[PDB]
Amino acid sequence: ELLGSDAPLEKVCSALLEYESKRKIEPVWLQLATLKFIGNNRKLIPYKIAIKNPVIPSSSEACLIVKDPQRVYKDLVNEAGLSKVVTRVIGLSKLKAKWNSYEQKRQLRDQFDIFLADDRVIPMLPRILGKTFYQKSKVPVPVKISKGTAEQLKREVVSAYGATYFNSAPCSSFMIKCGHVSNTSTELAENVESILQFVSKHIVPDGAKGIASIHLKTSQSIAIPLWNNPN
Amino acid sequence: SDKRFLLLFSFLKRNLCASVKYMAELLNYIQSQLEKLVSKNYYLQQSAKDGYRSYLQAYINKLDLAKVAKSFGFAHPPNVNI
Amino acid sequence: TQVFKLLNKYRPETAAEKKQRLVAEAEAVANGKVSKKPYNVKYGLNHVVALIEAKKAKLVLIASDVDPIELVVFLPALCKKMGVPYAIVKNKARLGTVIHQKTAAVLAVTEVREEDKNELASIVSAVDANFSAKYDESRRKWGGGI
Amino acid sequence: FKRAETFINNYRQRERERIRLNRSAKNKGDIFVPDETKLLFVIRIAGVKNMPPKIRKVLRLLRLSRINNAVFVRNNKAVAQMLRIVEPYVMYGIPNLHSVRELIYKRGFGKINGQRIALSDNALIEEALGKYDVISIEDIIHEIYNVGSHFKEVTKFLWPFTLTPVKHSLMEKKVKHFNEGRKAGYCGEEINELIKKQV
Amino acid sequence: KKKGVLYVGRLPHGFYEKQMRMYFSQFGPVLRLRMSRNRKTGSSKHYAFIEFESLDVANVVAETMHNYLLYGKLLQCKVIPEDQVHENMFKGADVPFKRIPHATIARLQ
Amino acid sequence: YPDYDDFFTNTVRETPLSSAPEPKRRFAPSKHEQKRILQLAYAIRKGRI
RNA sequence: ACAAUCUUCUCACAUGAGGUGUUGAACGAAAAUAUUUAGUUUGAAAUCGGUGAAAUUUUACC
Repeated sequence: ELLGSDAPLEKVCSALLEYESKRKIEPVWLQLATLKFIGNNRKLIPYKIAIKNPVIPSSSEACLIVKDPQRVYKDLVNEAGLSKVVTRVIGLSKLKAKWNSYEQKRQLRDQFDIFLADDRVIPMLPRILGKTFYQKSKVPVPVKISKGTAEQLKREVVSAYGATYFNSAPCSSFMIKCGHVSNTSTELAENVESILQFVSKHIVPDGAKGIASIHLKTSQSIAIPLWNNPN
Repeated sequence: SDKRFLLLFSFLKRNLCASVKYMAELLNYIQSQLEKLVSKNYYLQQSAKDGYRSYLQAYINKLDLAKVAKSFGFAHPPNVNI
Repeated sequence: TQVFKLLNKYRPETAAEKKQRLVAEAEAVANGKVSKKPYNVKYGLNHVVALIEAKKAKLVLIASDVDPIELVVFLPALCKKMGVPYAIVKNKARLGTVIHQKTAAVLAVTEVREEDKNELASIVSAVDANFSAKYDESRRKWGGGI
Repeated sequence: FKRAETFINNYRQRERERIRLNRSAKNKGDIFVPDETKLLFVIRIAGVKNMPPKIRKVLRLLRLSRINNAVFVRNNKAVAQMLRIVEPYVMYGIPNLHSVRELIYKRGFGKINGQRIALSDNALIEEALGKYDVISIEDIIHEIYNVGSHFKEVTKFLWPFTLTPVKHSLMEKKVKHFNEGRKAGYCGEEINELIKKQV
Repeated sequence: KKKGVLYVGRLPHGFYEKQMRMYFSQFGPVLRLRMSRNRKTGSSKHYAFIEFESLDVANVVAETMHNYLLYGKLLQCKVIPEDQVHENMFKGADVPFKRIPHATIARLQ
Repeated sequence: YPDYDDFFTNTVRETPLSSAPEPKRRFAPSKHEQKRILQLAYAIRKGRI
């Protein structure tokens, strides 16, 4: 309805799920085209797109890079009991020094699943990580833990787990992860609508008017157009 | 031969005499990271060195000893007798 | 100079520093009151020769001009035997200043912090390529006769 | 000779300097504008071989064509911006009246007819600065500290000072690249103490 | 006499076309120098080919800077015999490489 | 003056030469500095240092 | 002088708007349309592959 005064969703999402099952998890990515450049340059920061149905599995291990000292955050993780999810916390200084080489950085990357970062540390994270991390489909996210409280960290971790991750770069079209094939069609449609609202709100400069084409597909599927701009 | 423990560590995580004691000591405490902790822990190192003594003695010229020690979590094969 | 650039990070604390530090703990105990392993460079002939045999040494640097050459003449063979990358650095007085002594017959790097673990690995491959890859065969020819 | 390392070090500095300029100019057109002083004091700590073209011109625009030169600047939006551009090369602060007094009275140098001329006679000051109501050395210091109408003319006449680092004790004459530990950036009134040591 | 051509590998980040020229010049005059770079963004490929007037001068460097630990990198340089030298290792040599801003020109277009 | 012959060192010996275990000295904080520290505290208490 | 300033946060008001930075090489995904773009392997590996600012040419991230 926001896009073109109509919402041809749900039925398209259900059909895509049936087609994927027939063509026998594969991620669900929505292809969006804009009439103008979304960004003037590459923006190496996450887009905290909160959705009802998360795309990050709950079994994924998380590493939360924090500002120094690491002991304060490490004590906080112990107090909050998030050690089941927060696998390892590394200070910013110890991140710069301990892991320097391309080989060491690669292992320190593959040793986890999701690498969350503090709000005050996400800026310098562009370096001290290298193209090994920032380009091999593992970008940090800006988890807000500046309050320094167990509840604040627990709330941020829950929100980060339940939110999608996107990183805009200077182009006209981009793909955003919407879910998995195993996810329910209704849940995927709700997530797709939520991302669309976020896309028009803080991504597309012209909102739904700036959005030219919208299509959905899997990693290897065909981008079936969900809706098109009538004007 | 140098990745026997790694396969068991991964499989156990996915599906979560002295040699049996050595496995439990590391599992409770938990490749270079594994080799670092043992070489930095006194009680754990004694168990690990004992574990290699039992396994090599239990099993002679066919096994790659250096890879066997890496399986337990030591940098180099210890000076075990037989 | 690259070898000694690293070595001069792991210089053992002087007898001046070893006291000024230990007084700080003493006053902390005397009023009201634990650490990490001290990282430095291993020196001394008996101590180092033991380390190679115990395979605790990552890199051995042998003073080139020890006066009774009996002391180090067996070292390159032993370090080759245990597979410890070694080099024969020029002059003992250079190795002496690293440890705050007049002279050192032999140094050895046994373990460095993770921060400099990459630098040591880079140096070790250089000593392999510049010292042992080169020469090697020339080490098996009778010197002199010029 | 020149080793292959120094060629690297120049490049690393040049890209390090160049990236700093982009972040300083773009997205950071904001200056904190040191307040409560119309007059600042700026000296050049060090320069980098194969200078960036931008800094090379700007330093000349501030008359700091050579190292260890000392120049007064009237505080304003424009001057502080150029100082912010060349910040990693200059130590700047707020001189006190006394510190400015000894600078002129011990290291003040004039530019009479365009040669390196010491401010040895008050007649020369009156001769070259009479029409701007500047007659004496004491007129110079009063004008400079007060930054009057003739402040621009006086600063044009003044030759930059040379605060070469002093080497007296035995430790200084031996430590390599000794510059009294001169950092780069804002130093508040520490520049006064540095001048007191230097003059 | 005989045109010596030299390869240098494992270039530390920085040892670029100008830095090599002002270094190898004191060894001897350098005529045509190219350093391989990325087609898209002009980023360094970290290996360059240089030419020397004589192979004897060309082999001079190959026995000094070979395995030259530089910034943690072991410089790899040795003489490449002329039988297999191609025509244009120096196509565009000594010329400031053109990196075109593909993204911005697309947005303007 | 024949060329040097290495009839023993041509191979690399994987095991450490000594079999004895690592005494707990090399894992616990130094006892020798403890004598020095406690003697240092005593002088401070008794007013010698 | 293998040393140097790649940011341990800002603005408006709990919220919003920002932060400009990524070693190379190889196998590979089809889509939105020369930019993004699944999954991968590696020693920071390697051996041809439009625009000015200065004295016609000089730029080595413009």
